[PDB]
Amino acid sequence: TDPRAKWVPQDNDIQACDYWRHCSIDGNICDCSGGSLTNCPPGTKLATASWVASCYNPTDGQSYLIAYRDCCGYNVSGRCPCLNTEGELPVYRPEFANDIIWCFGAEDDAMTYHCTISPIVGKAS
Amino acid sequence: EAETQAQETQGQAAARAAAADLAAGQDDEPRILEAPAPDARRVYVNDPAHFAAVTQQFVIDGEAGRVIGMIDGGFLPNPVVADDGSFIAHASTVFSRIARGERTDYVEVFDPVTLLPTADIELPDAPRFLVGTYPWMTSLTPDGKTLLFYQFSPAPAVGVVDLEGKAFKRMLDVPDCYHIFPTAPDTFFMHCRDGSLAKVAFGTEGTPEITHTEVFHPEDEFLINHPAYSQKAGRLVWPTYTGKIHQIDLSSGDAKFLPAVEALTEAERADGWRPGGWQQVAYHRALDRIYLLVDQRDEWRHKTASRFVVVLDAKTGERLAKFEMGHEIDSINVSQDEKPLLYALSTGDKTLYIHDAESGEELRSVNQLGHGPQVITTADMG
Amino acid sequence: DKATIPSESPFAAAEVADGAIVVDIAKMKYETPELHVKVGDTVTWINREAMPHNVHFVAGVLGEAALKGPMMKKEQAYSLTFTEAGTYDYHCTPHPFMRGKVVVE
Amino acid sequence: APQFFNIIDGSPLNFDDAMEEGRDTEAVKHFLETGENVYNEDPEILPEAEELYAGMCSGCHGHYAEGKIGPGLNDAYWTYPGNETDVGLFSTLYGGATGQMGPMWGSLTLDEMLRTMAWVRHLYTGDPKDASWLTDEQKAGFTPFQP
Ligand code: HEC
Ligand code: NA
Repeated sequence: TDPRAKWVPQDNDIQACDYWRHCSIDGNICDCSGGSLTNCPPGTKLATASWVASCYNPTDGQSYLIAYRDCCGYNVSGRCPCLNTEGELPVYRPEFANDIIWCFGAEDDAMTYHCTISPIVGKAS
Repeated sequence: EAETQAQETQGQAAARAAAADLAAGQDDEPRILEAPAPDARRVYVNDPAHFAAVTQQFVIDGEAGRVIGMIDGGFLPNPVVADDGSFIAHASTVFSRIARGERTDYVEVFDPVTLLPTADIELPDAPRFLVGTYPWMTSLTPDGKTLLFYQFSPAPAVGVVDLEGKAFKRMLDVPDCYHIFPTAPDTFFMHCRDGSLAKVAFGTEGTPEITHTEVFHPEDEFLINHPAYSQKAGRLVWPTYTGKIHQIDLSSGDAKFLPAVEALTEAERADGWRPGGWQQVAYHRALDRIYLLVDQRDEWRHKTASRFVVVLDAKTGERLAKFEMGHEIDSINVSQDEKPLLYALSTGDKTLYIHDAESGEELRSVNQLGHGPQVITTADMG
Repeated sequence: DKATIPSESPFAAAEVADGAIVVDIAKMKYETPELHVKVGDTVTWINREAMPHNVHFVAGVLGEAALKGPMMKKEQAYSLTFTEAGTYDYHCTPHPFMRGKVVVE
Repeated sequence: APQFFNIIDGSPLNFDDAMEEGRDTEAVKHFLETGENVYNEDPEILPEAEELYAGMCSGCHGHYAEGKIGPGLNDAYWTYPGNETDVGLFSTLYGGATGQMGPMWGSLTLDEMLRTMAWVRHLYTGDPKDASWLTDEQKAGFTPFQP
């Protein structure tokens, strides 16, 4: 598969990098290290702040706003790595930038990157 | 594991010498080597290792295609190299229990030959901005006596570290701007959210002088995170997602905006060509040329590797050449000497390909460079 | 010390008392940038857009420590009761460019 | 004909309280009949509209309606949803909202309210396509406000 080709979302496997909610994920899918699609793995710290992205859901044809909160305080999982950038903007537009470690707000001031969750926070455009 | 033609030649030459030395009755007497003196062909490759807690930097002789040394780093360190080759340093982050516990942000300075640390400066209150490695989020002033680093939260600010006195000085409050481009011992520019550039003049005490330039690009034009900046020429080369290039001349001390040029031809843009990668642009000072990583790709695949590099005259915007790299390249940079080498780093192959910057021909390669190498740094010793 | 937290976690905006001092958050901004209130008043922030936001006061503003309010989703609220007179600046954690101010008189 | 109701309690607005002066203009008559404010983006009334806003509204809503001690009025968000239409905006000024934002019929003539409204619309910083209070021709010449 050509990495430069237009990204095509699917809604049948959350551990694959083309799962629709991962349209702007950067790092690793938490479900592959003990977490779930929207929950952090045991022992890690859940961030409160994050970058977001409007991802298209091929199932219902609607676009949802996904909040890419990172699970922190652990070394990177190394499992299910992915990097998608649908609508991702440069660092001077942080609200949509994904190279930033979005660990702010995590308990114990944890700032190391372990994995990222893909929860829906609302409908987008 | 797998040997490149270059390391294969080195390995053979070394075996030849060991065998000959043995036969001639020479004895082995182990010692610690010193790296060869820094030169125009030395190149540094940093491995952020896909956000791992610990990282590595490789010191490479670009001429021979040989690793001459290494440096250990913490979480997402920011590397800097003195243009005069007198030292190398990095802003780094470590924790008491691998990835958790007490966090310590610090700056380490290294001897360019022995690679031993000559300074270890702790940064109060863990002020480092943890983000994918952007070369210009941590910079050296032209005199090499000061290091400046960026803080994102809780408020935009730039830390001042006195490398001469080996001590942290103070945090400078700045507007909502990003990146740091030093032009003098006490002055540096930043790029702001409103599209303007901010000139910041500071001192040992007092609030800094901040002045904004005119807005040089609209809200819908996106400037990449990896612009090329030549401190010796005071040239800031900033590409956009489409390949349009904004050049700023800071050599006078104030920002002078040069005419924007399209790095891609009319036909290429119509055929879907766009720049893409990590360090997508490179600038050669002496030749006044720009190198840009490009390929055919969808508009939102701007961080994927590219297989081509286009070269253009920075003064006129004239297309000089287009190279087929033959590999998935993520970052590029060039040596700053007379006959430059074109460095092409592949994160996926964890390999540094070394090409002739003029013909685009691949000369040699160095593999096994960590887990996810992404940043190339060279010194402008001219 | 200078403010109390009526609720640690954000609540439905529907629970917001009628006629309460409210600061709406929408279009990447606190709609009322310089709110003036009297000592004892309870200020309530309500996020009106999908984009999550919060209020964040750096250390030394409301107390010795900083106050990193929880992130509010669309139609969620968070309150703070100011006990001391003075001016209090705040911003949104992930969006440092978003700034607001509360003036207690 | 538009329905003019108090935006808070939904009661019918009483135009009998309106000042006698300024209820005769072509603008007012057209507005009461269609709910359309012909002063929007009208170069000939903008200068005065700006003066009206400056003396009567800027103190609370900001020099450019970006908001100050009172809420901003220059973007697509409205506490009272009906304010995205001129009938709603008018109703807010005439009948008042809550707190210090009270009825303006005692200080502004019907015509002055429409002119003041035109300036508020002129300060919009949103996308022209989203200015439903503007005609197609007006949208074509509209540019989001900038200080
Ligand atoms: C301070 C004493 C004010 C002056 C003078 C003006 N306004 Fe105002 N306005 C004020 C407040 C405190 C509020 C919030 C009221 C509430 O019930 O929440 C408002 C509100 C408005 C609105 C509604 C905005 C919305 O989001 O729906 C509008 C359209 C408005 N104000 C307009 C307006 C104009 C045109 C004024 C000059 C004649 C004006 N206001 C003055 C406080 C104050
Ligand atoms: Na508004």
